[PDB]
Amino acid sequence: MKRTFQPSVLKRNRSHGFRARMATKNGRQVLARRRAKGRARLTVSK
Amino acid sequence: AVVKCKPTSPGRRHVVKVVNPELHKGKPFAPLLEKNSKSGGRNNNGRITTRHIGGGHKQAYRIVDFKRNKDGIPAVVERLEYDPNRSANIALVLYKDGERRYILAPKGLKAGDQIQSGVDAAIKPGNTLPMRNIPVGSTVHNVEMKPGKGGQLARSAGTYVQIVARDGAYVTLRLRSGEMRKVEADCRATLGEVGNAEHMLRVLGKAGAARWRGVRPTVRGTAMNPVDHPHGGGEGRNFGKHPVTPWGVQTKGKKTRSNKRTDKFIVRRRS
RNA sequence: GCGGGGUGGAGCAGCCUGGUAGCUCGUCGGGCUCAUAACCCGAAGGUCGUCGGUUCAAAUCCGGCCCCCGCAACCA
RNA sequence: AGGACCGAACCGACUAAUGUUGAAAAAUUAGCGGAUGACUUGUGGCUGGGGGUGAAAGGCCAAUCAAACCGGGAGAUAGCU
RNA sequence: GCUCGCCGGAAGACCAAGGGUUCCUGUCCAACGUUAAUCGGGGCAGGGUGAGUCGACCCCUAAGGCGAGGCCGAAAGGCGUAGUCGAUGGGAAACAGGUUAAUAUUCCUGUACUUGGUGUUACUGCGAAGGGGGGACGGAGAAGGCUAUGUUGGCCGGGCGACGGUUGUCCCGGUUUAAGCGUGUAGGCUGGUUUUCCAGGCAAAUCCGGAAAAUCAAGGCUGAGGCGUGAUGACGAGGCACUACGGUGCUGAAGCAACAAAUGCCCUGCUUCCAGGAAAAGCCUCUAAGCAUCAGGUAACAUCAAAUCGUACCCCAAACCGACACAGGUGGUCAGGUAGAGAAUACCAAGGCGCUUGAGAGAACUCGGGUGAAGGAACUAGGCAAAAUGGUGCCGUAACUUCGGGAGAAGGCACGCUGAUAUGUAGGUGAGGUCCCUCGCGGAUGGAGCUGAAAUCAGUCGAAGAUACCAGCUGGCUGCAACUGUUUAUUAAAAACACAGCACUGUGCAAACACGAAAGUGGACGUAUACGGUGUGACGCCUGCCCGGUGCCGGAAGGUUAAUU
RNA sequence: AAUUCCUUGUCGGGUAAGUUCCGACCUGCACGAAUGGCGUAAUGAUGGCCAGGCUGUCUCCACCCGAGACUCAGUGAAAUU
RNA sequence: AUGUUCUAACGUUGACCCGUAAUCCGGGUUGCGGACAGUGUCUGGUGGGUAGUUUGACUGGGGCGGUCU
Ligand SMILES: [Mg+2]
Ligand SMILES: [Mg+2]
Ligand SMILES: [Mg+2]
Ligand SMILES: [Mg+2]
Ligand SMILES: [Mg+2]
Ligand SMILES: [Mg+2]
Ligand SMILES: [Mg+2]
Ligand SMILES: [Mg+2]
Ligand SMILES: [Mg+2]
Ligand SMILES: [Mg+2]
Ligand SMILES: [Mg+2]
Ligand SMILES: [Mg+2]
Ligand SMILES: [Mg+2]
Ligand SMILES: [Mg+2]
Ligand SMILES: [Mg+2]
Ligand SMILES: [Mg+2]
Ligand SMILES: [Mg+2]
Ligand SMILES: [Mg+2]
Ligand SMILES: [Mg+2]
Ligand SMILES: [Mg+2]
Ligand SMILES: [Mg+2]
Ligand SMILES: [Mg+2]
Ligand SMILES: [Mg+2]
Ligand SMILES: [Mg+2]
Ligand SMILES: [Mg+2]
Ligand SMILES: [Mg+2]
Ligand SMILES: [Mg+2]
Ligand SMILES: [Mg+2]
Ligand SMILES: [Mg+2]
Ligand SMILES: [Mg+2]
Ligand SMILES: [Mg+2]
Ligand SMILES: [Mg+2]
Ligand SMILES: [Mg+2]
Ligand SMILES: [Mg+2]
Ligand SMILES: [Mg+2]
Ligand SMILES: [Mg+2]
Ligand SMILES: [Mg+2]
Ligand SMILES: [Mg+2]
Ligand SMILES: [Mg+2]
Ligand SMILES: [Mg+2]
Ligand SMILES: [Mg+2]
Ligand SMILES: [Mg+2]
Ligand SMILES: [Mg+2]
Ligand SMILES: [Mg+2]
Ligand SMILES: [Mg+2]
Ligand SMILES: [Mg+2]
Ligand SMILES: [Mg+2]
Ligand SMILES: [Mg+2]
Ligand SMILES: [Mg+2]
Ligand SMILES: [Mg+2]
Ligand SMILES: [Mg+2]
Ligand SMILES: [Mg+2]
Ligand SMILES: [Mg+2]
Ligand SMILES: [Mg+2]
Ligand SMILES: [Mg+2]
Ligand SMILES: [Mg+2]
Ligand SMILES: [Mg+2]
Ligand SMILES: [Mg+2]
Ligand SMILES: [Mg+2]
Repeated sequence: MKRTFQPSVLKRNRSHGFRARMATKNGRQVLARRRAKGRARLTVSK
Repeated sequence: AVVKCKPTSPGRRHVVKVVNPELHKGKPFAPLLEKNSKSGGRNNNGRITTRHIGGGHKQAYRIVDFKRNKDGIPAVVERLEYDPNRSANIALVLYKDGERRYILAPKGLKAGDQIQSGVDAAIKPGNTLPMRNIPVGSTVHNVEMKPGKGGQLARSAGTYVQIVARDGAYVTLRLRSGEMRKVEADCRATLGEVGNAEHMLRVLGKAGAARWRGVRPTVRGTAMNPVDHPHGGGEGRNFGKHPVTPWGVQTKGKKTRSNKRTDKFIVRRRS
């Protein structure tokens, strides 16, 4: 059966990538939180 | 002409077609075309604002001349064309200077007929004049509401206005709705009725024919649950409330006009 | 289980708010008509479901009984 | 010609049996319906939570829906076990 | 290695998306692998991806995103103009053969092509942020013409058979060749050409549009295939020599014709329909400011350049999405034989596999099948399940009907093979010859060969000829919904929802209405034959009484009544 | 009657026998005219009922072919307590 | 307090010019409306459109009936 995760690198990057995060105040707050937590990988960008 | 289809299938049994042999079979005049992509009834917030709009055939927009302000230069009708964007047919006209334009096709207009606009035009179907220059009692269409703005009234298939009176700066019009309205005498109008009066005799015949026209299904409020619509609910077919819109306003008689700015122009409401 | 009703021959008031029975039709007697119906004039006819209670006094107020209407009679 | 007919691909899901610590958190086998259309499908896009979207079943909105998920108010409150 | 079985519109091949070294070699077998493992998509080490032409990037835009200023909003922010991004779409150019363990349109061999720079020559009106053309567009249908492809003959090379027969009307194999460049064909479309004018194309224009005149009739455009060349080559059975016996080396015949034939191509065609079918650039042309012996344009030669990034491998799957080496899911392309209407089905080809526990036995019982005496729904909530029906041609066919239907109604009959008609017919295809021409890829004639139904008559075998696979059960009365469709992903597919039709009612355009503290946006580039709401639900015959209640609509004297004062 | 309690109403049909079905009747507990009335050809994986064929559905099971179960070697669970 | 008339506030989702290569916006000219419309504060009405909540106990189970000083 067709499951929920149907990968597309273009949609991944546009939805959740670094530039998408940077484009809004709330996205920049995500990055700030993740830096503060000390995450190795800030975003899905690869 | 109105033709009833033979019942060779249940979707055809009730179809009634309006077939006009005068209409151009070829492609439209390309310099007067532009794209018009569809909305689904969604505004710039992305939300549905008008329900029941979606799909149907792709359509090019034909630039129609509703202003008719190329005065003093005769034009000849080249051909009548189907316009997907409206009920009336349109006519491609060629002005003597070599310009082509589309106009709404009046009743009786055919290829080779000559038309003209301006103050000194003849009182003949398809000619456009200021209503100051048009006799009282005349039937007109494509009527301007403000001078120079372009025709806004009586543009649907088979429609027309009657000039009932002239009083100084204003003329009184009887509109198709039955309303009596004042309009400035400087406003232009085109003599005659809009053509294609058999438009209203068509019978679509089947559900899919409405889908082709981009109309999506209406679900009755009483078929819903209470959370969805005021009529929703009930064990079985129940109602027991005053009919309302989906947003709760009474929908059988309650008046909704509220425009004190334009009230002065309305001599008598449609009734 | 809970409301309601039993009043001249018929249908219906009067009950609450104790003392007092009305209305329309029917009945009977006289008229009018050749007669009948119509119509006119004059009358008679319910102690009020039954049984008790209460009261100076009960259609009336209270209770039983009988009869006739409703409604209710459910969830596993 | 046709929301025509019969029938593969394709889309679907009417019946039975199996399975039910499954081969599978919805399938398989045998039959079954549509199959030029209100059809089907790829790629991108848009609509956001009392909000969307709904040929309307309270359906669906990431195996979650009579109000998603995540984090916070937060050690809510619990005459109850 | 030999045999056997399985797939073959896939269980073969090639991709994209996704993944990321799983690719190839050596080595190891602890763990991983539902068993063992010397094996591996496992561990370790080394190797492997080569481009002017393929793809990205790049140029151009769609939906949409962002958005200078702007408009709006307590703030955060929202919306949007000029712009700028954004493919799933438009835009230059390469093919055949050979090669690695592992890449190849990338390497090599042969033969091509495209766009730009720069220079010498010869001419010469060039010039855009503007005008115009073009790009550039639907569904269905019907053919003709072709080709891929196959079949058979001929030709060439081999054979003459483990058991009766087999030098033939016999058996096996091969019979292949590109882009490009020349030709301009079947066919499609279109009158040319020259002058004069001119309220148009934001200004001009010689361009486009329009108008009036000559002149003449073939001008042009587009186009599959074929043919020629490319190619005296490449490839080629098979033989021969080595061998590291895995493979390398060497050589090399024939290389044709007829017929059949796509769902491909001509064809973005043509015919027809109504629901009326992207954009922008490249491209072609016109001029404005400007520039003018300068640039610039065009031609011909000559050179130079064409960067960067991807390129292994899987890819209907053990490599992706499903926690698994999971009976699930996953877009595009290729499309051999016989039988067949067929991409169904059966058996096969090329190609690929036997599904990573086996060995015995032959209990009950469970699962999936086969057959069944006599009966024949007696079973059961219910013919649930199974059984049965099934093809093609012909004959034949009821009520009722909206005249289409019902209808494949029902029911029936024929059917293999062999001969004859006719050593292969009707048909299709058509060589040579014979002629004709505005001599071509031309016409007419002509019929050689090739292919080939269908029927009748006569025989003949079997229990049975639609022999398998495949492939409707049928009729009668009745409720409900007109119909096709939609629905509770995962216990409900329905009588529910929708629907064409009907009606009521709002709405005069800055429409009502909806989303939005707003600006705006949808409605709609629509205008009352239009839009929105609500009920009803094809069609036929119809849809009676009640305005007291409760809503709504209208009125507006009187009473009552807010802030205010 | 997708509506009817009483109710398996009553009468007729069909069956040897019919609480279902079909046709009537009218006594409508509690039908009824766009929350439409009554018809209706065609349509339906729609509900009821009847027949022909056909049968392991059944009287009433029998036998066979395979995959398990059973024994052997290897690997090696689970709920529960 | 009505009625008219006016223009000069204010409106314009008329036309035309300009910024400007621009259907935004703004400025200009004009036309048409015009002290109306519309907005702010105050105020009456309406308001399941939406929100927060309430809807007793006893009871030979609960409901229903009855009760409660
Ligand atoms: Mg339209
Ligand atoms: Mg409708
Ligand atoms: Mg519902
Ligand atoms: Mg509500
Ligand atoms: Mg009901
Ligand atoms: Mg069909
Ligand atoms: Mg579905
Ligand atoms: Mg189901
Ligand atoms: Mg199946
Ligand atoms: Mg069908
Ligand atoms: Mg079918
Ligand atoms: Mg879910
Ligand atoms: Mg909530
Ligand atoms: Mg707190
Ligand atoms: Mg707690
Ligand atoms: Mg097959
Ligand atoms: Mg590895
Ligand atoms: Mg390997
Ligand atoms: Mg070992
Ligand atoms: Mg092991
Ligand atoms: Mg390995
Ligand atoms: Mg844009
Ligand atoms: Mg924006
Ligand atoms: Mg800004
Ligand atoms: Mg761009
Ligand atoms: Mg692309
Ligand atoms: Mg390889
Ligand atoms: Mg060929
Ligand atoms: Mg096809
Ligand atoms: Mg490769
Ligand atoms: Mg798998
Ligand atoms: Mg396996
Ligand atoms: Mg699929
Ligand atoms: Mg056995
Ligand atoms: Mg069995
Ligand atoms: Mg059998
Ligand atoms: Mg038997
Ligand atoms: Mg027998
Ligand atoms: Mg029985
Ligand atoms: Mg029995
Ligand atoms: Mg069955
Ligand atoms: Mg069967
Ligand atoms: Mg019935
Ligand atoms: Mg239906
Ligand atoms: Mg259906
Ligand atoms: Mg379900
Ligand atoms: Mg608007
Ligand atoms: Mg309905
Ligand atoms: Mg109905
Ligand atoms: Mg009953
Ligand atoms: Mg009987
Ligand atoms: Mg009956
Ligand atoms: Mg009813
Ligand atoms: Mg009525
Ligand atoms: Mg063991
Ligand atoms: Mg509430
Ligand atoms: Mg609270
Ligand atoms: Mg509560
Ligand atoms: Mg209690």
